[PDB]
Amino acid sequence: GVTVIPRLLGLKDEKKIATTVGEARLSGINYRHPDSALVSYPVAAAAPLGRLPAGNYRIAIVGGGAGGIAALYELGRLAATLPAGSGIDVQIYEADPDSFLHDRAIKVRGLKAGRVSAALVHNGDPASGDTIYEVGAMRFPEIAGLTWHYASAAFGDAAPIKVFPNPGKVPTEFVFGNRVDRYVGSDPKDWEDPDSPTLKVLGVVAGGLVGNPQGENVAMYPIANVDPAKIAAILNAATPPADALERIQTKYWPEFIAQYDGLTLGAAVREIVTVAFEKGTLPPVDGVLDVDESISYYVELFGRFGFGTGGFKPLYNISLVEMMRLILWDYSNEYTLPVTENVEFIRNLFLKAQNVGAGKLVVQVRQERVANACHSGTASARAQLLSYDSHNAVHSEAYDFVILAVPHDQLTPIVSRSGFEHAASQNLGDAGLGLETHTYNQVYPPLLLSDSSPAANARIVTAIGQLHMARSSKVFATVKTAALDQPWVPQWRGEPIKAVVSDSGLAASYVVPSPPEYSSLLASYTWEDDSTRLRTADGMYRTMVNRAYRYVKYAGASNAQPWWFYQLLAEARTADRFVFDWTTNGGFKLDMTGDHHQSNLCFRYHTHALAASLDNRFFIASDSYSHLGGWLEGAFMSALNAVAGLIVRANRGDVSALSTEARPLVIGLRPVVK
Amino acid sequence: GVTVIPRLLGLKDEKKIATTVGEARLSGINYRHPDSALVSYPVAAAAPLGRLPAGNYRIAIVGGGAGGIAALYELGRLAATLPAGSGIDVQIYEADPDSFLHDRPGIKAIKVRGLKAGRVSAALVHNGGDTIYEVGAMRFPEIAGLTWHYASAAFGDAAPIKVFPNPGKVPTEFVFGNRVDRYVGSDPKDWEDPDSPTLKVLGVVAGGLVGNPQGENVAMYPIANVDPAKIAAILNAATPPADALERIQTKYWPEFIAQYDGLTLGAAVREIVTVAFEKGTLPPVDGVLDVDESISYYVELFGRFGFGTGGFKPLYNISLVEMMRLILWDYSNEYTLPVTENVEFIRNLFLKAQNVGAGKLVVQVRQERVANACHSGTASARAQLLSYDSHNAVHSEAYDFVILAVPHDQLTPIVSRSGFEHAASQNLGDAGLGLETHTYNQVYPPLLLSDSSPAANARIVTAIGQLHMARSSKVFATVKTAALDQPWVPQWRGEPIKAVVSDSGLAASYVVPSPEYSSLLASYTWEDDSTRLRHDGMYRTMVNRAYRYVKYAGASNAQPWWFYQLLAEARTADRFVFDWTTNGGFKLDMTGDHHQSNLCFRYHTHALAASLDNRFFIASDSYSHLGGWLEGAFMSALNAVAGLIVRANRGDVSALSTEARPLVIGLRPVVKV
Ligand SMILES: Cc1cc2nc3c(=O)[nH]c(=O)nc-3n(C[C@H](O)[C@H](O)[C@H](O)COP(=O)(O)OP(=O)(O)OC[C@H]3O[C@@H](n4cnc5c(N)ncnc54)[C@H](O)[C@@H]3O)c2cc1C
Ligand SMILES: Cc1cc2nc3c(=O)[nH]c(=O)nc-3n(C[C@H](O)[C@H](O)[C@H](O)COP(=O)(O)OP(=O)(O)OC[C@H]3O[C@@H](n4cnc5c(N)ncnc54)[C@H](O)[C@@H]3O)c2cc1C
Repeated sequence: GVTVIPRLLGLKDEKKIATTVGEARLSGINYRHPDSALVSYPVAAAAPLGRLPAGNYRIAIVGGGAGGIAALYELGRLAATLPAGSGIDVQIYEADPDSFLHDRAIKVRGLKAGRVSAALVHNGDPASGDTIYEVGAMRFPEIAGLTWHYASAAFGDAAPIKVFPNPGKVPTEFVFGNRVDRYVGSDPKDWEDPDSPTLKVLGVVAGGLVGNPQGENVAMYPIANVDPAKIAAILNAATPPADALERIQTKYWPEFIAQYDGLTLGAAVREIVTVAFEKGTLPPVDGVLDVDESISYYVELFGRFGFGTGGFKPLYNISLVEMMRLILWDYSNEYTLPVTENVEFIRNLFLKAQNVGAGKLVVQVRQERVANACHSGTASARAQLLSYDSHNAVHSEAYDFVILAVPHDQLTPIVSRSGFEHAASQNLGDAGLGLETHTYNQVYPPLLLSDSSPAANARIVTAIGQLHMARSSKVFATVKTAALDQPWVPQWRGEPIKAVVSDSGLAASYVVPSPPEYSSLLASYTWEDDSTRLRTADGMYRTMVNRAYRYVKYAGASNAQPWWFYQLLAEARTADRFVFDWTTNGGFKLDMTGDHHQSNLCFRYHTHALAASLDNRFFIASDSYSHLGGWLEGAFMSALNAVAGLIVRANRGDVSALSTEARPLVIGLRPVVK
Repeated sequence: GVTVIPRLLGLKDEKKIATTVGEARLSGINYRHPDSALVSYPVAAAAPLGRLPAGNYRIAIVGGGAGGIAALYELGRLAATLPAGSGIDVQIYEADPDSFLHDRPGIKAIKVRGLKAGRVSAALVHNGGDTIYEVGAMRFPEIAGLTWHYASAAFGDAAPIKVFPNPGKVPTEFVFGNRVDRYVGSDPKDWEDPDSPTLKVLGVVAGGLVGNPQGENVAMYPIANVDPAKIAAILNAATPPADALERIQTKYWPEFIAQYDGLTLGAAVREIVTVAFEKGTLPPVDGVLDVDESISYYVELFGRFGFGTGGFKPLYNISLVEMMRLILWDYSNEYTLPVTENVEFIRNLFLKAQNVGAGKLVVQVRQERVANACHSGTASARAQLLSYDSHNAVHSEAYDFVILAVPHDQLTPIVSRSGFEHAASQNLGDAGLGLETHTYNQVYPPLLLSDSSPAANARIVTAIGQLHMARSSKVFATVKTAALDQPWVPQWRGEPIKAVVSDSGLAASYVVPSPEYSSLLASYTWEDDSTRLRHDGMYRTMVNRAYRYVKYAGASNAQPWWFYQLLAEARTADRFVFDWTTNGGFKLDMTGDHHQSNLCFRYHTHALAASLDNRFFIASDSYSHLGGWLEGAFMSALNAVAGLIVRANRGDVSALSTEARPLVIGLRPVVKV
């Protein structure tokens, strides 16, 4: 997802760096997000979420990504508490033929858990395996409590982790227009030019967006009349005051949303810069630029710099609300897991789910694509799924409960083609693909919010269908580690520059750890519009290298030469150059202005379980239905919601079936039903 | 581009429909855009833009799209005014092997389909001799004065034109969530349900964005404290007070930008709906939805409906300023040209350019890709272009002036890789592709705004590189025309329904004018709508989205949508997917983008600074305030040639015609003079 570190500190000499799963798990155990400010999800997840009545349940999970697998794990924790004679049967549907779930020696590489997967690229060298480049989930914030919670389930607290060397955490070169900086962190003493305008605009914009944890409030967009930095401290507290979290949940965060959800991040940056320029805090850029040109230069300069770990420019259209969520979720470091491939995290969680079930959870995998979900009739197994196998044969199955653990663009066709009210019958399936249909009687929509309002039912489906997928592309290569020591590679702070943030088209480029003779280079990580500007792997790689072929003037040398980084990219080994272009080939929800109302409806959907007679058997579980798209943390939160709702539904609306700690997952939100 | 028709009228019985090029040309001849409010570009273009000193000029145009070819035409008009012994030689670079420029334009009998003029082209689909589907420009607003001006040059005023049957102008089915409507236009008498909430939100949002031209002001975002409709009438007037135009240009429009360029269209819609809902001007959706769900339902309902010609939802991130430009450029109809393929417009303009040159313009075409531009050396011709031919051989050539007629993502590598100040020597070219470079000495950037401020030079380059390209995809099929008269195709206002606007994934679908067979634009999607189906085969995915149960008001049992069968029945051999992601975009400004696009729009004013001696101009819809319309490409071309004239006269604006002068001096200059 989007790395947002307001007050960037260099890694060198930074203290309190976590070295195990357990150490990271502790850092975010208390953090509560502002849309769910009554509950720490890691605390909710510390014990089984609640209790089910005695019975033999049949549940489906559609999707084997982080969402579906965390939901499975929570169902295992529940299963274990059932009495003798009782248990849960789960059918997990996963259409992806390369899913870890369908893997039947040596460990098979390159398996997927949805958007957690690595590309396996031939390198030539027979003494090594294939080169591995992670194309989805890569690194995990210290504050990601629920993620580290599940990592402990998967690997144990003792398992070692390594720090991720982001841009700005290590010596970095930044290039925007005519401006060049070399830097680490945000202390002027660690900038090659301590008087840099980049450092000046960083201070102004971080000050205006985040403000200060102590003393006077200096931020432009307060929450509860104070700086966001002060609110973040409350949300992260082990033991905040009576009613403080309630008031954030019901008053002050909704008031911030009401005021600022129609304001983009780029618009907010410009408002801050304009005030600082008028105040004289930001000086004219030089003796030539007019007022608007100066302000615009600073806005764009900030745009490419961000907070120092890569630019926010391509994210300028996101709502200030969405940016503010990330600002509140404050951290200094991200870490990698002790795995060869990150799919191992989700696979280990799947295996652990079965373990914690204590024999009361039985799982069966189906290599089938779900085409339709609906309710049929009013009896006990009223949740229907219509699916197709690898031979395109149709299958229909009925369940007590279903968790739809697929992101929004994949969920749409499953939930939107059965209308919005009761129907005497429907012939469902993929008729346009020429596939067999199946007739269902007394059909109700799957995402059933009302027995009397088709508009209510339409709202959830139309909301899902209009969420925004943020897109990104990555270009990977492998370079001799010694290349970083060529005489033409500059050094800063006693180290070769290994990270580059630039307006060249590459956006962000850096050496990535090996979870050595060779080093992995993320030659380009581009977001949104930056991912389509340049529109054989080596051929495509050369087009990117050609963008780096630019003359760069440095304050040192009187004659500009081709950028050194061009020469570094050209040192990349030829065999294992790899382009992950989303438009030829990974997207996650990131909210635009006005999108809160759609994403938050999804977030709260599981509260339908409070309405007993509605008897809706479908829950949703994905980072698409969270307020942290682009992070496993969001997928995991949504799965925790889904299973908390399922428990309440199983108990006919009785919230006392949830644990004391889990209860606010449902009752701490505005319900979606009367 | 984006069709924006606030007060949509059905085509049936509509009066004042233009029937020739000339009639359309006269309709939009006076309109002035708010960022150039002192000048009607068609009026400026009525005569040659100015005069050049005697000489034999060597000019390059990079790009043979609408921008480059309009620029060529204006250079022809200029050339004809030169004295005996004087002239203009133009080298036109066009890298596209499928360009009309490389297929013997005006020296061909067989009539080859599928040739391109940049983002104007049609796909040729073999059907069993072929089927043509426009994938770029094909319909022109009545108010597009400069477009119709050049259509006149290309075809004559007498050339016939045909009205384009947009969704909403003809009987249309609309589906959003649980809501279905069958309608034509905005008059509730032509709606199947005149009490539709869609009609209610239409009125409220069109009211709040556009307001009322005569009488009481009802808009939420005023310009000069009045409704935008009132400002539109001033900008379109034949002879409004000069001082009124000046105050729009210098005060009222800039103040609108200062206030609202940080507000997206979607945000503005929600503000309007929230106020109306709170006041009770919008009624309850039903007895169940709470206040925020109701407001949200209405915002999203409006999002899918737009003003009646397709949804604005996928454009909700655009700046309100950008939307407002389209609201001010008010019209009721768009028209098609008397062509088989729209490339014929640009080809005809190219041939006319040579004609109007009166023999004083000579034009040569290079099938070469330009990789770099710069100023270098000490000769009179200091504008350098570095290019590669089809054998990847490097070529360098110097010119007196250059017009860079390519959109912003294509311009970036040409202007951004040589730094931002004087350099002693540089090896320019595509070194990363393994191609040969060429050494230039005493090098200055091509887009030279300052001899002392690298920041000023960086601003124009960085601005170009951060413009937003709006994306779209189209899926076309051919159906038997008689299918449309069958019982299973619904009728409204005496006509089969031939247009559908929906949240199905297809977004907008309609019959397009080409008979036994009809062309169906099965799906036209913008921005996020163009990627929702990402996860003849692709055509089937779309038919599958249309396989959805639709409940209509009444006693009828819900059945699969009728439109499924129309799409299912399309001839197989003719289905065509034009998916931008596997296969043209245009500039559409986000919030804050004005400061970047307007710098590009004003760039040609550098010609006012005599000593600067910058020989490069830019010409594309990317450097206009009407991205996605030929009107914008043409406006930028007019800017480029006006600036070129001023530069060729060492800053002397009196070399421009009286009517063209404001093209340069009506804008805030980009240089100190
Ligand atoms: C490029 C990018 C960068 C990222 N960076 C980070 C990061 O820094 N840190 C971090 O923690 N996370 C990161 N992530 C975010 C993380 O990858 C996601 O939050 C998470 O993997 C999403 O899990 P999910 O269960 O919501 O959905 P998915 O991973 O999309 O899983 C959905 C599954 O359902 C299956 N499926 C879909 N439709 C059907 C159907 N109709 N029938 C049955 N099966 C179906 C799919 O095949 C898939 O396996 C990144 C992801 C991407 C896109
Ligand atoms: C999908 C879509 C819908 C549209 N709808 C309409 C409409 O409704 N009505 C209307 O009026 N207009 C419409 N247009 C808008 C119209 O197409 C454009 O405004 C116009 O065609 C753009 O012209 P241009 O000269 O700016 O650029 P382009 O058409 O992009 O031309 C640039 C030319 O330069 C060439 N070139 C690029 N790089 C180089 C290089 N380095 N070396 C040399 N040659 C190079 C290209 O090959 C190209 O031929 C539509 C376009 C598209 C995208």
